[PDB]
Amino acid sequence: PKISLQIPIKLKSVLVDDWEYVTKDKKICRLPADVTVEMVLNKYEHEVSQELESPGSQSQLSEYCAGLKLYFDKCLGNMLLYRLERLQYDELLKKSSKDQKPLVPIRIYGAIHLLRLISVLPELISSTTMDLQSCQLLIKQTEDFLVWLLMHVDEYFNDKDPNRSDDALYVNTSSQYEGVALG
Amino acid sequence: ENEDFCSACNQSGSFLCCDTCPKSFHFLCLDPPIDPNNLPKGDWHCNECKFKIFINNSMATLKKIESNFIKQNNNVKIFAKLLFNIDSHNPKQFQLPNYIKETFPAVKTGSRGQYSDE
Amino acid sequence: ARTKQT
Ligand SMILES: [Zn+2]
Ligand SMILES: [Zn+2]
Repeated sequence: PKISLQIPIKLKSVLVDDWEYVTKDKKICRLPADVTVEMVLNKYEHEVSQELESPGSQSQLSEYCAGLKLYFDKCLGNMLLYRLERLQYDELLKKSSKDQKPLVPIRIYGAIHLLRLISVLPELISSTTMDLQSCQLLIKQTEDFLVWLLMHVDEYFNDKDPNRSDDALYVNTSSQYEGVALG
Repeated sequence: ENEDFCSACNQSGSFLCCDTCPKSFHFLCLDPPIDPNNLPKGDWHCNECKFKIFINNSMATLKKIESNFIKQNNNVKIFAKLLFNIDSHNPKQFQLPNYIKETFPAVKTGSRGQYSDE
Repeated sequence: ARTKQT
């Protein structure tokens, strides 16, 4: 059975914009992000847990957010970057090594990379032996998160263009960076 | 013989080659990225091969290995199988799935995966 | 380790 995930069209459009910025315009994200994955999911859990009555609902929400954070930390360098961004990633790792502390992706990357991970959850779930009930619950929790994220598109996905602001979500790459990263 | 393209991004260029399988990878496409000024002196194996090398030299079976991990990760149970699978798969370039791309008929995918709007 | 160009 194909795993289907409902992503609101405005958030699909954010992901397509991202694809255009990195692979056509040769932009990458400004890192560390002003708003990190950890910050997004802390705000999400704090807000929606207040509107929750069942102790089992609260438990499931907390487990989902904790697992998503850990999974993002394991996925980021394995599968969530376009080729251009791998040079930036290598530099972050080298910096972390110098600092003698492991790189923690949820404290560096931001909402757009979380949204990337969400978009590829269907294929990742289908490559496991998760039973159908857990597949259903994981998809449902993800869709509930996306409903909340859509309501916050201004908070997390505005002011993206580095050709309009020196504070934007993305930065331009130099031709030297691009040459190193893309051969 | 090793392959002519990067397994992670499917493009040409300079690669590190796996010593137990045909795959080749750009230095920067690896996880972690390998520095070409500090290349490994001995053999090198991709993440997928490394995992199988791990499993084989294990006293327990891959089913049991997986079982203990899930027990160990009960606090994040719904993600435990997803988390366990990571280390058995080589790194790859991110690509948007077709169910996202197809929502935007004016957008095309170029020959290296790039966004194109003609 | 072995390298390759192509
Ligand atoms: Zn590559
Ligand atoms: Zn291999």
